[PDB]
Amino acid sequence: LERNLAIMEEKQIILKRQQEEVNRLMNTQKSG
Amino acid sequence: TANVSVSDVCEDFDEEGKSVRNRIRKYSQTISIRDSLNLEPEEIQQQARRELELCHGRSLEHGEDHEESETSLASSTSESLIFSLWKPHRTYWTEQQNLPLMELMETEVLDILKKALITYRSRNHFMTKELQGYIEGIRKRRN
Amino acid sequence: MKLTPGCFLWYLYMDKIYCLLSLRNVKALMVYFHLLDVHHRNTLNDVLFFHFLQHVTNLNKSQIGMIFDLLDWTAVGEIGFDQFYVLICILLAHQDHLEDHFMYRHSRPVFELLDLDGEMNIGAANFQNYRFLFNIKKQELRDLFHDFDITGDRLLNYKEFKLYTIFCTDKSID
Repeated sequence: LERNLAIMEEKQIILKRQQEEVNRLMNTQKSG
Repeated sequence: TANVSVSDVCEDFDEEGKSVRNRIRKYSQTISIRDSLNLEPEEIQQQARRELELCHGRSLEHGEDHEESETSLASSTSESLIFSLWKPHRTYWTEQQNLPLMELMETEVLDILKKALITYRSRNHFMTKELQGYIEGIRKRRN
Repeated sequence: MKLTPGCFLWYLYMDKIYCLLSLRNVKALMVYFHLLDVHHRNTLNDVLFFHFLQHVTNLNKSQIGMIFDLLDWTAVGEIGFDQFYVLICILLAHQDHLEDHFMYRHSRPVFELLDLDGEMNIGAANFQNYRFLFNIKKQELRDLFHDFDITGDRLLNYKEFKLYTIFCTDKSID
């Protein structure tokens, strides 16, 4: 279970970084 | 002995439109002056580099292409390769602007090829292997 | 015909996946293949392939032999022009650091090239062969292997490989 918890946290952090990158790219697109 | 028409080596090939022919004349004059003054080869290359930069460095306001070219020339690796392309082009124009050898050289090239092909088509002998070695040697030296 | 329709489509894809398309890249590789192929069989014998890499990339002959085996999936004992063209494209100025980011992006398969077996799972030996082709510390390779191997089966499946490549690419861009 502990291993499961670690893997799901890492997956959620991957999703968080993807969302952050897309948001910054959209900001650059709009502001440019 | 380029054996390339003058009309090809100087089609004002420079991508920016500055004629090749005017650049050549400027370098020819610079070198003639510098030879009289006995400028060292390193100094000559530095001056020639600067003139290439300036030819591309004509006001950078007249099209973005000049800024990208001057910038590329500003770096050291690309500049060495760009300069070294234009230098032999300039040379080829000069020498062509100013046959038995070409016939000999073409003959030697075909003689070598016929032998290379026969060898490849033809087998576990040292001599065959030695020759294959020399052939790769000549092709690499030529390249 | 632009050196055939398929090559032109690959060139458009290469331009899309490369920041600089460059000038006559396909023609230069084709000319190199023609110089090696004096016979013009459209295939290159091992000696020609090994010599060209020694002449330009100065690669170890044993390393070139492993590269020849990976490129020669047909295993006919000869390298096809397309395989030779792909191999030069795979190196793409390998010494340059910028190429390493492009190398991580790989190609449309993005995992098939690493998986020599083709079973959809990459063996440790296949990773070691890739490490010989692309310089990476053995300890660093082990650390990357452990991070990808959540299962503990010591195999990389395609979805995990795609995610692992994406995470590294995002970190490199950052």
